[PDB]
Amino acid sequence: TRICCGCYWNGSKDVCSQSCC
Repeated sequence: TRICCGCYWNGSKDVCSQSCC
């Protein structure tokens, strides 16, 4: 869901964001 910063594959698509920043 919130896998750190960068881009991760959350289920349906690559979700890039700033989780751990």
